[PDB]
Amino acid sequence: PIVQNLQGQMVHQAISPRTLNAWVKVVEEKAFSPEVIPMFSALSEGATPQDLNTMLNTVGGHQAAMQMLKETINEEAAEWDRLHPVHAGPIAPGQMREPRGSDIAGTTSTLQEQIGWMTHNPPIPVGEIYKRWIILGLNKIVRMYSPTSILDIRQGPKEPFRDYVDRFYKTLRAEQASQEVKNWMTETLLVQNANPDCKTILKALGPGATLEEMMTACQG
Amino acid sequence: PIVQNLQGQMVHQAISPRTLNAWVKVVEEKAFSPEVIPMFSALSEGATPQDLNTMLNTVGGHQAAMQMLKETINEEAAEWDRLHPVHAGPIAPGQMREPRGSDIAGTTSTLQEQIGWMTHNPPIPVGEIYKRWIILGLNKIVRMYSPTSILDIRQGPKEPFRDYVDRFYKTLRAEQASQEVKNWMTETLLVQNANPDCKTILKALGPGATLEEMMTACQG
Amino acid sequence: PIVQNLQGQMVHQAISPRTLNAWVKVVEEKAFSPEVIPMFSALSEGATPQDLNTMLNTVGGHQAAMQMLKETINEEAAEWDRLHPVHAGPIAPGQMREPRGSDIAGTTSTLQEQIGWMTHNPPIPVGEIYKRWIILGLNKIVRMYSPTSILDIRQGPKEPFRDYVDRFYKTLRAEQASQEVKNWMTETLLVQNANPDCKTILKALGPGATLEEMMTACQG
Amino acid sequence: PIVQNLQGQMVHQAISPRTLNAWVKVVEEKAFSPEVIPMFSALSEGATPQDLNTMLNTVGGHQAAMQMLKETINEEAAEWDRLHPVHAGPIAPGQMREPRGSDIAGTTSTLQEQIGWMTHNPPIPVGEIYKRWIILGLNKIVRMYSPTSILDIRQGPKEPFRDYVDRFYKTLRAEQASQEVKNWMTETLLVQNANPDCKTILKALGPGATLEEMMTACQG
Amino acid sequence: PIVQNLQGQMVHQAISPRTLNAWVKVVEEKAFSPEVIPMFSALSEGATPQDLNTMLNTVGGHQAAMQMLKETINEEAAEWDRLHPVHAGPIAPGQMREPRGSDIAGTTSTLQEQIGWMTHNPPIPVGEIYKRWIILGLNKIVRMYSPTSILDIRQGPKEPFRDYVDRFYKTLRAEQASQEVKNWMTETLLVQNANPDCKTILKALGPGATLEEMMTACQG
Ligand SMILES: O=P(O)(O)O[C@H]1[C@H](OP(=O)(O)O)[C@@H](OP(=O)(O)O)[C@H](OP(=O)(O)O)[C@@H](OP(=O)(O)O)[C@H]1OP(=O)(O)O
Repeated sequence: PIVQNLQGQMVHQAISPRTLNAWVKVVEEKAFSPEVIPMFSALSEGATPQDLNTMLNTVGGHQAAMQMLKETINEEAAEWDRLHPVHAGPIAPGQMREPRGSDIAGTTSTLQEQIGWMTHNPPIPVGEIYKRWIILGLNKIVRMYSPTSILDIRQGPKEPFRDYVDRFYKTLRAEQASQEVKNWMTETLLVQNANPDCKTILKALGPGATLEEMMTACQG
Repeated sequence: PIVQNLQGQMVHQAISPRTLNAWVKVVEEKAFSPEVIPMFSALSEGATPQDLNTMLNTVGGHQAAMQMLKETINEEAAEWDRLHPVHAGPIAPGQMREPRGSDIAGTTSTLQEQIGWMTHNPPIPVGEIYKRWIILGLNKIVRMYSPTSILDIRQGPKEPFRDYVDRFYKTLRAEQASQEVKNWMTETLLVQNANPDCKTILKALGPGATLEEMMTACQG
Repeated sequence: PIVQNLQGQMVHQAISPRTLNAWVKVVEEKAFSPEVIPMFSALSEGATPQDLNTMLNTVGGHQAAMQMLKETINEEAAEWDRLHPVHAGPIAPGQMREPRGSDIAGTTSTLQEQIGWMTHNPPIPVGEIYKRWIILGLNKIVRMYSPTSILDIRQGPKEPFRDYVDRFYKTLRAEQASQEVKNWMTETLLVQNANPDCKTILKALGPGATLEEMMTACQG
Repeated sequence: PIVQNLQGQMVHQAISPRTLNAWVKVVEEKAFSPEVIPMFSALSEGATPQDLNTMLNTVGGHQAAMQMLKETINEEAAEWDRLHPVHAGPIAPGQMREPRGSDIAGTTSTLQEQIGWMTHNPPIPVGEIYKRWIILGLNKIVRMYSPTSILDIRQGPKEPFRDYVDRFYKTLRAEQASQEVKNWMTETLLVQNANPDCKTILKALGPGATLEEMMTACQG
Repeated sequence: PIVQNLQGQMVHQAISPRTLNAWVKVVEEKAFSPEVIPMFSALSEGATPQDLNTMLNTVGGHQAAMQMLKETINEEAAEWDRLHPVHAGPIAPGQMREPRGSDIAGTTSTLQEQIGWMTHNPPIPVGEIYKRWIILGLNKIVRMYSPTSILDIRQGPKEPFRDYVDRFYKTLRAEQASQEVKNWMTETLLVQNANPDCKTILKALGPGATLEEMMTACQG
């Protein structure tokens, strides 16, 4: 990827085989859990769009998600084209023209054009826009592979509350909603879907008590 | 992460995938035990807060611990905001203001801000403050993860004292207290809760005896 | 670890994850035995006391030996303080006084003090003294961890002498004693604790000889 | 003890019979409580070692503790001799040496020598050192006569908590541990060995509050 | 305490043995009566903080009261330190730094320093502040030691009015509340909790009857 040289300037480089192999194996091995979203951003920082496409195309199977993300990328490119008018006219060398809906995805842009965009002043974070589009695609993939919603989790009659709250938060991180709704649901559902002793302890503690005191007092 | 270059200035470096994989596997597989706390400082030396956040959020399972750590990070950010008042006025030329509560967590600051802060003169160890906050969170989560205290541990009559003193030290190191309190515990409770035969042998030997003669006294 | 640049100065560096991972794995899978003593000395060359204590604290399990070595380190630090002249008062500019008992253990002294001491003129081998203290602690630990003594081993009627002498030397190597008594005992009872047929064969060979002849005759 | 006189001169006061009678009666009434430590320091403040030794000799009964404190006073005299340079022979005019352990014990030093030491510039508070030795002796004696420890205090189901905490604080005051350890034990042991009803009341209230809030809720 | 000295500054004098004997006997006789509040002030007229500490440490029994008074002293000292300006930097002669929590408690300040504070210009009433703090502590401890509320006192048919009014007023003198609600209670409950005959007599007389008038009316 784009790696800074030893006490020098930024230079282009290819993706190391180890990183892409680790990415593809960790993607294919277990599942499309939400934890792939951070790890992806831990392996595709400062990378040109064509290398993103190369890393994307190496997935074994799960082509329905690939079609989903391709369609979302196409529609986002169309939205970008319609919102931002095309700047026509002569274009000076070194600072190329505005990228189009196909140039951002890198399907028509070449390596030299991407390097020029990266080194262009003012900076062009087209790779970052493609990365955030991939992030949205991964979010909707997690939505596709979500086993169930949050509105049906109920703690077992004798199940310890530790696993209950752990799986509740595991499902919560995969939910797609606003932050305020997430705060409201984590304040309400936790006390409304607990065992009688734990919920009586909760109501004795009253509102405004964080989960720390809740699950240190409900112990036993 | 952040590593100084040989015969050159410090330069930003991408995160090694092997380090992240080793961290996540060692966190997920063994336990939430104290020995992982030093290992963290081995794998987090000289890193931006974004690197620490990425390392933290890549763990699978145990999301209650992650929520607790996030809440403690938020409260420590509030503490930093209250101890250090928000300085208004224009930004000094080439001297960005001190990071805010949301800036140390990295949720509202771009990587360039931390890159500038690390190399700024005088240096700003905001990443070290975030690392210490994470260390405090790890300490409290490993405290709550300990299922048993040290005041109720008892030795069975039908097993050697080896594993009993082993688990006594496990519980002793899993609790956070003053060094003098730990010395008092390891001076009193190591002999006040042993098997009766070993207790009488050690009473005959008298106080002020090292652990080696204690274990070699009543072998078998 | 801190390393010297070729024809240059001495620059501090972090411990590579490979070394720590290998050390913890070999500690886990190769429960304390004499051959682990050299291994540590092969993985601690040019390492600061902070690195030594970090790799020491990463161990999992068998914390009784860890407390024993911590106590021996404390008592050796006290001996160093009481023997080596402790200087106080004014300190010459550009120089710092020798590390104290708490400084050699690394509990109080900061990493910068260790870096300055290592690069000082003349250099201070505080790290090597701490390493040799750890070596003595490991020696007494492996002495403690001896499954049995050395004068009680015998040879079964259906047991070939090969694994007999193998376990004999394995137990003998775990003995902390002078070399002369080791040679004296390895020349007399090694036959007295064997099977009668090869015993009488060796006795007919003559009192004392090179062990290659004594094993070739005992073959079959 | 020597008492300063207003608008006059520093004059030694003969030991009045009132103080001796009060001390002997307060010794004979209980003879075993931490209260001897303050009261003694109120009855012998600013007194020469001769007066301290006379008051020690006047009290009778329980000669085992008296012999123990006398032999420890002898060992303190020996350590005082050995820690400080033993002065001998002629002394410089207008100056006097630090009295030895035998001299400070009140056996080989007459009253006029004590008065001269007190009136010297700088003053020599040998009486204060002897008083501190006596205080340490009383502390270790009441340690030797403590009938019960602090980890075995169990409150009966019908036993009121007021007398329980009273005797608990009695034993804690009888304890000569560190101040921080005393704070830790007052924070933990008071609730670790409490009745289940008040234990649950305190758990609902929230650990970390004043003991007055504990007692106001543990009533009944 | 501090005795008046002519043609010179006042010099502190030790507490007389008879005064402390009277103090301890009046403590041991009742230990919870409100009449100890004046008796304490009559003995501590201008007493140094060291005398107050010694006389507070000479009371035997009910160590919970000592713990509560010590903790209230600590919190009041912290409040005094935080509210009163913290003197820092160059402390010129003629004044002194603010006594801290331990300094105002006399455990980290020599007696000569306290004497100089008492005779300072302007004088520092450290002893008076400690006296009022321990007076508040005594008030709250005697509130604790009062086991009966004021709304349940009733004059029984076989109970004479004299005993009823005497115990009512004696408990009122140990009650801590507003003066207006005190007046309301002493004008309502005294006629609401009497025998019916002189209840009707007092109702016929009307509110505003003195103790002598009501006691003569209820005679018979
Ligand atoms: O990090 P180091 O201890 O210096 O070892 C590195 C590391 O290999 P390992 O992670 O297996 O130790 C490199 O891999 P990356 O960290 O860059 O992913 C590898 O680079 P290659 O993957 O390109 O082989 C490099 O080898 P080289 O110096 O030949 O580039 C090798 O150094 P050593 O070969 O000296 O152990």
